[PDB]
Amino acid sequence: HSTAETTLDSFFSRAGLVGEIDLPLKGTTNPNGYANWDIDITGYAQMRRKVELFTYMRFDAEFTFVACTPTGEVVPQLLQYMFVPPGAPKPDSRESLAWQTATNPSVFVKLSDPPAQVSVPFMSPASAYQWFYDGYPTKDLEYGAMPNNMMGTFSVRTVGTSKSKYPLVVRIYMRMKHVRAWIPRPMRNQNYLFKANPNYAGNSIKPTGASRTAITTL
Amino acid sequence: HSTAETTLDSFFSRAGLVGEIDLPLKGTTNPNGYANWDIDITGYAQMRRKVELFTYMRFDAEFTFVACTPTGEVVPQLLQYMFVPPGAPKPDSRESLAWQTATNPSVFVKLSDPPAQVSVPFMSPASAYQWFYDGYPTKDLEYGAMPNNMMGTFSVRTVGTSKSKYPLVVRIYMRMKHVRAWIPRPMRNQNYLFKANPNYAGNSIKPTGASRTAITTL
Amino acid sequence: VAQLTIGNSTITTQEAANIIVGYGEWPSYCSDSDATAVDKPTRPDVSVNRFYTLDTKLWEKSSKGWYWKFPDVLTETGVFGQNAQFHYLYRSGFCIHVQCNASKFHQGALLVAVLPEYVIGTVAGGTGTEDTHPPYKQTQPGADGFELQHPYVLDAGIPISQLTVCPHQWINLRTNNCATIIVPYINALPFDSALNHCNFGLLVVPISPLDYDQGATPVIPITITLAPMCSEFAGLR
Amino acid sequence: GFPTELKPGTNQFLTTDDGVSAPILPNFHPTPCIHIPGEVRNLLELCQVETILEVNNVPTNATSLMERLRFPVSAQAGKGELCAVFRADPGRNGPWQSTLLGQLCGYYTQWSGSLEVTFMFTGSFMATGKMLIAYTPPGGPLPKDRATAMLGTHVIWDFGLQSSVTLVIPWISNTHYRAHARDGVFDYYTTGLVSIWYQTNYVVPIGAPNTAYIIALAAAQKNFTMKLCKDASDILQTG
Amino acid sequence: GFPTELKPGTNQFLTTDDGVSAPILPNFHPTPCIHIPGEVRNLLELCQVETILEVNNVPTNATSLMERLRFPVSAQAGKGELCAVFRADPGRNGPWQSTLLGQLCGYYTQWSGSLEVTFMFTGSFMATGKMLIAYTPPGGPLPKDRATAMLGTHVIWDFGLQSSVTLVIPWISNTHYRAHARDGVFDYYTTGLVSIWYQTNYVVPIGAPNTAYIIALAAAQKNFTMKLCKDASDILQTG
Amino acid sequence: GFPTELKPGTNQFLTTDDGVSAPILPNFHPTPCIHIPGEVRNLLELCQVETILEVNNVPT
Repeated sequence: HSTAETTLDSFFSRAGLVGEIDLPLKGTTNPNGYANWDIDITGYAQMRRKVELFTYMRFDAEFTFVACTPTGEVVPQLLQYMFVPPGAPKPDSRESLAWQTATNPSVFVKLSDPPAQVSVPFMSPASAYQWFYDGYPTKDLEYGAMPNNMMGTFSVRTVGTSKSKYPLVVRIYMRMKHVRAWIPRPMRNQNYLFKANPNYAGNSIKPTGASRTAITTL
Repeated sequence: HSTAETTLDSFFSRAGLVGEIDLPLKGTTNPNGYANWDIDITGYAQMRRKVELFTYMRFDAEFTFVACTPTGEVVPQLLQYMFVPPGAPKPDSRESLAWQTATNPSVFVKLSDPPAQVSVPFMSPASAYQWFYDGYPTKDLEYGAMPNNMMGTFSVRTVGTSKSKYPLVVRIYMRMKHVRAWIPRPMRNQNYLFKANPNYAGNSIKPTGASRTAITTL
Repeated sequence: VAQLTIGNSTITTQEAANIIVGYGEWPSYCSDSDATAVDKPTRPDVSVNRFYTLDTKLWEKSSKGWYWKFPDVLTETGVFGQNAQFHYLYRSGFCIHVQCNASKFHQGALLVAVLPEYVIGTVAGGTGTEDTHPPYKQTQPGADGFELQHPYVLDAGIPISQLTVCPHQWINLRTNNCATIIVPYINALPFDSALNHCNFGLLVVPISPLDYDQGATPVIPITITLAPMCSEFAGLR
Repeated sequence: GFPTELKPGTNQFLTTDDGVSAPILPNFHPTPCIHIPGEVRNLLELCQVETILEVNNVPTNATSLMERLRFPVSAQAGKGELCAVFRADPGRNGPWQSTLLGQLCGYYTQWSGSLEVTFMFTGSFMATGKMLIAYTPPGGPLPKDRATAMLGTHVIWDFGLQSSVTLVIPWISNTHYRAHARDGVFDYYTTGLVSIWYQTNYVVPIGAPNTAYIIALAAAQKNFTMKLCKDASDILQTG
Repeated sequence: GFPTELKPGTNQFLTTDDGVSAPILPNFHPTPCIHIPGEVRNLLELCQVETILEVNNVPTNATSLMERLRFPVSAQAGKGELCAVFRADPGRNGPWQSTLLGQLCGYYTQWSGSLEVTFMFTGSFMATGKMLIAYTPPGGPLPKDRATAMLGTHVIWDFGLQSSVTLVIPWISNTHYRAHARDGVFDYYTTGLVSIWYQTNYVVPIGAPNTAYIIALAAAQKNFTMKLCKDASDILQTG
Repeated sequence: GFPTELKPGTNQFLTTDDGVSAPILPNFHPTPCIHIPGEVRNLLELCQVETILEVNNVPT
């Protein structure tokens, strides 16, 4: 008799992994013991098609950070997770003064200390993050680019002047809280090709679902 | 003058060990540093005959997780205990995307962090988990199979891309809370032969209890 | 004495011994705000709810006991075996009546009880190393019933010395012949397949062996008359 | 200070625990929620919307895909012939996968409620005839012919009088648990059956096409419900 | 923040501590509790139910096991002969192990209350006679004969008048602690004694069996109680 | 969650601290306190009782 499971907030909560940062010792991958992750909620595979059910949404997001070594081991290393709100400048080097700007919130936590956890608000200047945009921001390479959907950047790094002594892996989960949505639209039935556009594969156009032999044989 | 000890909830609480997972380094046993344990409450020996006093029951179950090395030692290893509700798909490999599905609750806890503890509800779609079924699910190998009694699966694994550095042992306790029961029936007097059926040993049919010489000598 | 009639079925019985209403509940119906308020579950009154009198089993010294499965005993028989098959869901109650016709010179005792979800566990090969699932003739024995082979464990690894924990009534030959029970629909669900699931099973075992001197009729005709109570069906096929 | 005792569970990070966490930007006043048309609150709102049922889910050739959307009826079908058939299976593959309802069902594990399939005759307006659309409840076998189907829940549709007709599917429940391959799936077994027969032939005067198509739309009644989120999809975000 | 001081006990996991823990599925609405007949709430409900007492707990041969359930009385027993005897020991081995009461007692350590044993004459209806069923309180030694038993709590049962007779066992208490072998067991010592004598011989006319059986059922009164759960069993779940 | 700051003294086990601890047997109903004669409540009761003074505490 109850229908609470089918509510938007219900449908969307749950922390899902949307990001993973590798900070190896020896590597081609993030060689400066630091990393920048502009916040993308498409990181959770499943997510892209789910949200694209609507045109406009709004929400807050609680992020939780899980860090360890590749073997999934814990170590005595300190860390600085920094959030550079949209508009602020991302650190270009392991010593960019951006690490020290007070207006870039930063939370320091030892790897041993349980996961750090913070809530980020509805950034967007528009009244809602909107998934589709039928225009260009004042044949062009800027079609469907709704700009005002930036959530920020998350700069991660070992604390200290010198390189960290260990190989590290940060994972970023994200629970979506207080979700409101508008204008529903046809569920993506075609495979996704790019992060920006609905561009599909005009060759491999597949029927929405399974097929059969005759409209009389079940 | 009090009779609270003989109530169902009293009779059944207490966390009892119902499961133990081995994640050795060198082994034939769970070679991929991960394991799947469909939730069975018969794991606590004593339990099978106790519950089988009734035909229908209902309850919630608080699980607590105790993990360490075989010598009963503690180590700096992180862990992912995942719960795949019935219906969801169990991980087939140490990298099955099932590990990342948000709809599969997961709780991360360091071995050092005291036991993780969570409550799971009355899953069953039927109004009650029922121990006996006199039929077949729509001589057959499907007799007495009451399906809708699935509590889920618990997938355990070391966190991280690589094999864990240590030999690990997880123990799963389970307290049964909010227990309600119906239709009582004759206490099992014959030894149990299989998990599924009441099949007994037709050769070794034993008198319910001790015997004596004459019905006149005590 | 006095005879009762439900339709075309007229059985001759005693005034009113002590009936046993299983678990104190009366086989009632299922109200409108249930899981299928669209496909109104038609409640058979006419002939569907009348007296069925089964092939009288004969008691002997050597009898082990007997058991029938429900609603299996009738899904074969009559105009209820018509609805039980060509209908998708079912919920019913049962006025079961068991009688013995024996002289004041035979002696015995029958325990008559009803057991929900009576799952028959076979012997399992003997030594215990064969996972044999009872046949279909043992799992659902029709209206001819079936003879326990191991009455002591009720062919299910459970002491019968404890079966009295179910609705039961005794049939001591020196005190009574008739024994009656009223069963309310029992299952973890409001409705259920009347073919794939036997909600319960009627058990009637001789606890004190039948005996008599030479000359007295060697068998006691046990007549089982039973009838559906506030029975309900849903979804014709 | 004040006396405490940390209980087991301390320090665990539950992906589902929904407590509160410290705000990153405490002073920040996020731009106001204005009024936007068509706000969706509960997904079941969408399950009650009609979406085309690809009953004719047979053509797969790339540029015939627009045909799964509508099946046809023609003069060439003798009285009593089976025109089409499908089951009351919103979740499981086939025709229902095209309906929006079916698509939502995939993010949930259990469900139940009454369905509603409406048919649309889009042929010439000069056409007439009758169709017999019968529902054979779960368990019941597809009627052998038009006659035996005529004895069970059915509807004679005279697309000569009304261009549209709606049928209600009383009930469907995907709750019986199956542990087949090694992957435990919650499947129907409640495959109700909708058969469609030519009660009469397709009568059309001269000058009118001898073939009309019919579109079948589907939605779930208001007594519908879903339980247990189960994120699943073949289409995920690509690298 | 707010000042605290963690006290000893912090971080311990007590198998008995019954606090609350975080729900794994916070949104999940578990399917509703409907009405099921015969709901049991407290186990003592079951202790008041009669179950057959295997007084004749002597035959062990596989297919005679149905005999422990009923002992017999016959013409061949002279007046005064001892028909049977057992103790008021619900927990300890023997006859009581078959009763459901006895079986429950095994999941508890201490207990006490009044018992009630009812006898049933299932012989020919043409039989008559008298039995003397006497109770020799804890400590009292089995009466030497029918006469000395006739001086203590007893009941002359004329299975010629009434087919059934019920005896109440005033009191039994399993609370005296014994540390024997090396295993400390809480045992009776309150072994009350129920003796049964042929007050008269078994009188039956021609044509009636010279042997009847009697069934003895047992249950505990309402003043019964149990204390201290003690899971114990020979039958556990096999590999 | 709710903000805290553990203060010094945390984790210490004082033989005299008389706080409460978790019950080992939560369901257990200990057998009732009946009336027993001569109950002593405060030891000073006993200090007011006369006892023989071994004034002649010399023979050993």
